[PDB]
Amino acid sequence: TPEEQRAKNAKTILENIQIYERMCDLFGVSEDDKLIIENSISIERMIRVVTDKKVFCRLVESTAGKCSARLGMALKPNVEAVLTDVLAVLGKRMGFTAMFKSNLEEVLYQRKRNAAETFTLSQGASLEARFRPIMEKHLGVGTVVASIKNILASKKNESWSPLEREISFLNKKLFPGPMRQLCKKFEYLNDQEKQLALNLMLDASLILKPQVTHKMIMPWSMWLAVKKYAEMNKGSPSLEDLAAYSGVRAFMAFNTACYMSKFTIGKGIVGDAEIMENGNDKMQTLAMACFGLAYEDTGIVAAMISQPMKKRYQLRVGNFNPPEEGTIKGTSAGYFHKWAEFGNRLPFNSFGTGESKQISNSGVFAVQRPSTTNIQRLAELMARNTGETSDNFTQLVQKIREQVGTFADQKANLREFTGGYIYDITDVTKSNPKIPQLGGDSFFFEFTGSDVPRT
Amino acid sequence: TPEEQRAKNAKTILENIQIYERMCDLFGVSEDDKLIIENSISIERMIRVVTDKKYQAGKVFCRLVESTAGKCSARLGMALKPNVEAVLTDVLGNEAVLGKRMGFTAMFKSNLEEVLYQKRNAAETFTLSQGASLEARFRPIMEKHLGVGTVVASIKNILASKWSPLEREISFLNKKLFPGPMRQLCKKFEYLNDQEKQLALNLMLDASLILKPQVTHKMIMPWSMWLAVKKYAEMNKGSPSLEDLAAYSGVRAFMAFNTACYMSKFTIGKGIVGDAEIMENGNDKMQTLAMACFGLAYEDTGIVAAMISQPMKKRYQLRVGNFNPPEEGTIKGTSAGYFHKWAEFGNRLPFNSFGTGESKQISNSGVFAVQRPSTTNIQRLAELMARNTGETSDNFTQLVQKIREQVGTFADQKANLREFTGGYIYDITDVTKSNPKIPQLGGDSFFFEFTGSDVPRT
Amino acid sequence: TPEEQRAKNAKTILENIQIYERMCDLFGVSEDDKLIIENSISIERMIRVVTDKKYQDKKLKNKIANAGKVFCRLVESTAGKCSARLGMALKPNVEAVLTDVLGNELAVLGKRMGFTAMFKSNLEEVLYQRKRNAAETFTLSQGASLEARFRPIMEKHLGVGTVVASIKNILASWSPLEREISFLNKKLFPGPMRQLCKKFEYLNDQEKQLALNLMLDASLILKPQVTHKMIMPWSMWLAVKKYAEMNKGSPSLEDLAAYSGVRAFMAFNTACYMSKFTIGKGIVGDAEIMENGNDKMQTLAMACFGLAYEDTGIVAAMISQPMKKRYQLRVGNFNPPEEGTIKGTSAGYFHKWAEFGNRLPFNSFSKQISNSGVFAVQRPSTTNIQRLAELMARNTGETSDNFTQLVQKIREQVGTFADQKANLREFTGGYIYDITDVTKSNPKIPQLGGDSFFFEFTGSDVPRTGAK
Amino acid sequence: TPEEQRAKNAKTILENIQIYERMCDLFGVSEDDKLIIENSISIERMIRVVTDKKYQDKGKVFCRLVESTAGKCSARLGMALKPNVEAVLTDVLGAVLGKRMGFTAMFKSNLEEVLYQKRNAAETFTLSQGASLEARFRPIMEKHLGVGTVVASIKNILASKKNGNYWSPLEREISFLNKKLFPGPMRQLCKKFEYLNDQEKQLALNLMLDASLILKPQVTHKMIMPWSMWLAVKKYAEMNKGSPSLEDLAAYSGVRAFMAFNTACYMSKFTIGKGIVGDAEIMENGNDKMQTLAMACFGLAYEDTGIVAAMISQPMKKRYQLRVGNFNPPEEGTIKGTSAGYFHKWAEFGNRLPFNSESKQISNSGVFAVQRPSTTNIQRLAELMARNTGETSDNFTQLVQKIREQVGTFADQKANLREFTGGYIYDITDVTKSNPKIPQLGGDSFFFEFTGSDVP
Ligand SMILES: [Cl-]
Repeated sequence: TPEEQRAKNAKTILENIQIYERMCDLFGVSEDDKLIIENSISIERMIRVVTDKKVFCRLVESTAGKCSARLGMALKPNVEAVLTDVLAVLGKRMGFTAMFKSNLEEVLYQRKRNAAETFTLSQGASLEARFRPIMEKHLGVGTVVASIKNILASKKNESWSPLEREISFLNKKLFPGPMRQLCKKFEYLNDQEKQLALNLMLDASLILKPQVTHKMIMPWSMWLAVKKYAEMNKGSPSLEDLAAYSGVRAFMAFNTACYMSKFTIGKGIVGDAEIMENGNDKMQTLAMACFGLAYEDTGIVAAMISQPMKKRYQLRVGNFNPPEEGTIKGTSAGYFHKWAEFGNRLPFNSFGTGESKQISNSGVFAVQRPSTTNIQRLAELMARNTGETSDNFTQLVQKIREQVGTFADQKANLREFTGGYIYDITDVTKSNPKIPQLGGDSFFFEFTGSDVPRT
Repeated sequence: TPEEQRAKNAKTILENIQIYERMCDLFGVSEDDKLIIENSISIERMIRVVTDKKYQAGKVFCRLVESTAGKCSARLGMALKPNVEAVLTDVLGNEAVLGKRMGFTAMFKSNLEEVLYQKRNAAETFTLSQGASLEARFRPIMEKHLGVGTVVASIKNILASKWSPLEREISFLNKKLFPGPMRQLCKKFEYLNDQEKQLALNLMLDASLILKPQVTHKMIMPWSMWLAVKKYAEMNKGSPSLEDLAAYSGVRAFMAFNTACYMSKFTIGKGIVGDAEIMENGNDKMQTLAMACFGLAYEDTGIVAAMISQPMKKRYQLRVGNFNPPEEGTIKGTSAGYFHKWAEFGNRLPFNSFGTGESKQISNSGVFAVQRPSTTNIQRLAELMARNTGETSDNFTQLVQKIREQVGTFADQKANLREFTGGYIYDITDVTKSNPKIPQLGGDSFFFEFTGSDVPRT
Repeated sequence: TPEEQRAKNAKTILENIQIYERMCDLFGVSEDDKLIIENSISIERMIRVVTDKKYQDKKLKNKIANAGKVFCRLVESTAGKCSARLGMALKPNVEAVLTDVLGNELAVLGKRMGFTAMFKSNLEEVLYQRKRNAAETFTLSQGASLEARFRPIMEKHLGVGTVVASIKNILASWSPLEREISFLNKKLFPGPMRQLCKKFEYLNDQEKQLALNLMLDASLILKPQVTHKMIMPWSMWLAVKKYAEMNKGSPSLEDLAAYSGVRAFMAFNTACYMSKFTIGKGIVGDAEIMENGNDKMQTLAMACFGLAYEDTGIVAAMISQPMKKRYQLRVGNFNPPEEGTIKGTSAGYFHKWAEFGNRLPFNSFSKQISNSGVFAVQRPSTTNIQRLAELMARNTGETSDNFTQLVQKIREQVGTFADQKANLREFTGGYIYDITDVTKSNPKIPQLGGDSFFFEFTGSDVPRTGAK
Repeated sequence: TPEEQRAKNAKTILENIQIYERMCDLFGVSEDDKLIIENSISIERMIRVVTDKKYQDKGKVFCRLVESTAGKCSARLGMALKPNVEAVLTDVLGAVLGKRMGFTAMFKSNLEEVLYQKRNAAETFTLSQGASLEARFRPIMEKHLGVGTVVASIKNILASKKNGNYWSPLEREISFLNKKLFPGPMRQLCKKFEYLNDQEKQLALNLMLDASLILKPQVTHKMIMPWSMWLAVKKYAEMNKGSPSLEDLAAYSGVRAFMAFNTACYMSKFTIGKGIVGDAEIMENGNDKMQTLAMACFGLAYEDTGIVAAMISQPMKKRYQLRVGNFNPPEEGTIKGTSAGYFHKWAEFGNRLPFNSESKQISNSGVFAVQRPSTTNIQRLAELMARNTGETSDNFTQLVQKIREQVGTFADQKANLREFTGGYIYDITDVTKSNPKIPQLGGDSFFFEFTGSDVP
């Protein structure tokens, strides 16, 4: 039952709000300043540092109508004591905080062992090693490949080894076909053959899209803002009503959090330390971080938000650390006027209504007609159905190139997430599907003439 | 001679009408209720069950529709097994002939089941599974009507279960498949190992979804509808005779179907396939009937839409039941004149040209040094090279690759690929084919697409 | 020198006119009936039969006087009507006429009879589509009707299919095979097909058959180079001579003594002032339908220029009558009818002309195909993909490639040009010109489009043809 | 440091001007006539001939020069004894000489490329930058050489081994070719060149040469002018001191090079005579010769003509519409001044791989289940896989096949192919590059196209 899962989420969310508020108290954050997102980022960072098997924390304080950085200090036992009073499961909840931090850094910075152009496949790249197994489904192909490369580099200087676990993770994500067969021989390949297999599977995934799990992960501060709004506005949805990490209720949760949430505007953006931050640009950065939208088609995002969509280097945004001096600004409520489901399966597969199994016609009448076969679906079928087992490493490499080629040759007609639509935020029943008008540059990290000087 | 073949057909049709009427009497069906299609479906099935060696307690039971007024109800008819067999002997005599006539009833039933419902083949190959419902005993007789997926399923069953059955099915598959390495692989199929065999079948099956095979199509309607054709011809002097309409192809078949619908009947009840609480719609059942008789489930919906007298609906927009006798319902007449346009059957390779208006010229040889685009027909050239450049020293791995490349070559031309070039639709009154027409195609052509206008819980 | 070459052509044409007129006299053809094209076809055919010593030696072996009797079916005109007659002459008399005009040597006769055979082959191509080769390769069978003795002499005029057929006959039945392979190699589009020709003798019979059919199929897009000339019946050249003599103001015979270029079109138009053909009952296909003069005129025009396999849009833009597809034409076999009417040819049939494309069509009719960037300025790629592919066809051959590898590379070459089909252009730089524009000052491009196949079945076809 | 490097360039330019003026004096060229470009071409040629040890080892130096008598001009033979010329250069100069003469040879090669279009196929000639250079100058000017030129050098070496007529030279040339070629299997094939057999070597060279016509190689470009034009820069700068200095304009690339060319054109001179390459009876045109001069100094023969036309102040003409001679001193003719301000727009040189740049994002990773077309950039994906997915176990046949497919992939995408992404032309005053402009392209971009407006 959906309500069963929301009740479970509300329990976890209420625990996180309790931890956040009590930790803020322990570090001397006023009740009003608990709603500043910078403080949530810093508090969550401190918990992750302390709980990794006498504590200072950089924080924002509101003063004289402005904001200023202060260094909060607590006894390490008191931090642990607050956690004990409220509370594997801790790993998951902190795994999520790390994932939001990774998704924020993906928007802010493009950032080793993988080619620069594969960076849009590096979801979860900021996660520390301890959180990677827990958040495995959220990690991109590039992130797992980098971990595999790290293991291999560590070797050159148990029934389930870390490398074997990582390979199993990659196999599940990869587009079906010869890439999955190549994973099965990874242990039998030499070091150079391993490097080639990894870079080939990574390059091919830039068109043969992998399956990656997406959730709406926002800072604890914003969940606190949902709770306070729910208590203050009686006709409003409850926290359990909004205790969803996907679907329309997640968008309602984010928009509701934006009524009371706060962030800081200061001197210094990423790139130039002398340029002033802009409120709307920081709002867009916050929205993109909470939904992991850095690598998403900007046209899709632009069709759903209440402000003009901007490319990365047109945004005057800082690092979300507490500024030494600045102004506090409220988040914008109603930022998302349209919503959509997450695509957590292979993008070339169907999602929703457009999921019939008919991909061809068999003619009956001798009537001239065009061929109607869905070439994309046929190519996917043959990837799953016509695999040769006697293929060696060289042969698998070749069919991976050929698999990339057949979809590249079809690029103009390739469709991802067929049957998926955007819906108005009021349209919770999904009764009126809409299709965004896409076109033009869809890359968030494109350089433009409207970019910020020095950035 | 065309008339000789209609005369041959009329004799067979009249024998089937006799069998049907005598079986109905033996099972207590009123004369009016003989024209209910559900009763034809159930009687024909019972004949197949009785002649099936495994199951058909000395009495034979058959569920049937009975009309009380403009109302209908299901009843269980009963006859003795020897009496049912005696009727067949009386009409046909016993010494073959029965197999083919039951094969055709089985083919209609399969085509109806294909419309209503979409083991070893991948789900996406289901549009190549014409005749999939046929019991094993009827497949060799109806071989040309079977799709590539159905033959492959038979081959897979043979291989897993145990002038030869395998050679028969392989020979059948070779005739149907698009020319080229797939036929070469069929010829070497016996020399492959089990793993190679399974890959070859699935590869040839996937490729046929674009490299269309050749399948024979006929207009196969229930005996009751043929009875309706006879009754209308007898009742109306201006109507064509049964022998005039005794055709399974061509315009006369469409006229036979349209004429049968003057007097044929079906039932409207509560409960459709998918939702047991929704009421059936008469027009939706009519479309289902029309599609079943012509085997149109897997056909381009745009083609079908241009020939029928009602707006074309996708599968799950249809409020249609299983065509079994409902416990309670109303009787509805079939719609006469349902096909306002007709076409010939495409029983040959779709990528080949069809009928009048084709030719063997596929290129120009330039004479004058005048700038011109290339005019070569790439589709026809690819098919020519498929038939002309076959290598016998190619092993399994080489043939598999050439199959992928052949799929790739046609996938590259999709935008320019045409099937049944030179084939047109004609008005039902244009029996001479004097006014060829091209249907207005566009949009999704898949009968089984899910839509937003679908029936709740469907 | 153009004038020098026209002088040589005039001498040869005048020799052919003498032979024709003397054979006509020897076979009792009236002066008016010498201008009937049917009589020219039959007389030239009779010379080819008389000059075939294998066939004549066969008759000699298999009495002698009958072998010495030569019969020729001919047209006789009385007023405006015509009838068939059988002319007879003794073989020594026929040979003596050839010896008197052409001398004792009689390689001299081979080329001239090769050309007459080529016109006849080109007429049969228009009338009939054609089975050693697949039916769809018939548009590559230029010169298919030529007897074996004429094929080496007319080699450059032969299509890839015709040479392939000759090779297939040899296999089923310097060196004859090596000569034919060398002919094919020169005609074929450059690349792996030419490499395969060089290995043909080391292939077995099964590989030989596959290679031939593969090279033949690929040529339907990888167009071979074939030599084209304007070849007319001797009677039509006679008509040029008589018109030139009667009308001094008109261009001279040497002025019109060209087998290509605008002067060839002028020669054809000049021949049409006085040339004649027959209209009778019976067309190819139906023996009860009457021939139509305009349809037969189109057939004659197509035969003289070998246009059966040409893009009909090109041809339609150059002729003075609506262009008709094959099976819309009411035309007979050009043999003498038992009864019929005499019809004049139509003057001015060609109002536009063009040069012959005798080289690889994918070549142009400059050598820069790419740019090397100097300034860091955003630009589209400007490389000519068609010319690039052709260059790689000529330059990137692997020698050690075996039969199987070459077969694959031929398929890939077909595929590569098939992928470019929308942008492929043949005879780039070639244009049509008005018959008066002899300087080529006003180039024009035909508005092409629609079906370009002369042998298309249409709904407007003649009963029992395309509607059969 | 940019300004440090500009001062060093001024030192090199000033040394070259000295040599030119001293040789001019020794050969009797008047100061007015020192600015005639034909005299600079001839003096530089004579220096290369004098210093070439390969000719010497196999005693009077004669030089054909232009002499002006007011507006009119005439050819004259300057005369010096070889020891006299040899002594002057040793006195003037006292390794460095080779590079300066390599640059003079490069200008002459780029002039001949414009004027005139045997081991490489004719259609590969647009890959033959630096083809005229003598063997001694090719290693020094390696970065300036085209793929066809290096391949031709390799073919010559191989042919001398086969005939038996004669870092090894071949290894050096292969290393040169490797740095220029488009990344991927072509570079892999270069590294195995010594391990290929003779037939494979020939196939590899022609394949890499043909493929480079679409997979463009990397070639270094600099603005190389005759010494006379640098002398004209010095004279104008000193006489009009309010104008930029020589050291300010001592640049071989960037906007300063274009200004140096424009500044040199105030006082530079060339000859107009009767007789062009082609027909000896047709008169030379100043603007046609001016275009040839501009193209030579920037090596633009093989450049997109639309690109060039958008930057110059005169209508762009194709090669065979130009009435231009061989730039040797004519027997009789007229003197014409060069046109100042010929380039009203400028651009940076593309000395890197043209298909390289632009951000590094070439794909999207979907988040929302929303129907969308694939957005992946096929061109850049292919470039990435060329650089990332290289197999060392690939044999010759496999590398050849991947080269054909690499050519095929870019051919299939030609309509979307972009070269020099991010490069724009700028106004001659826009030294800040503040206002980018895009050339209005379309139509034939080939300088050597045959046209109906061509010269008999
Ligand atoms: Cl001429």
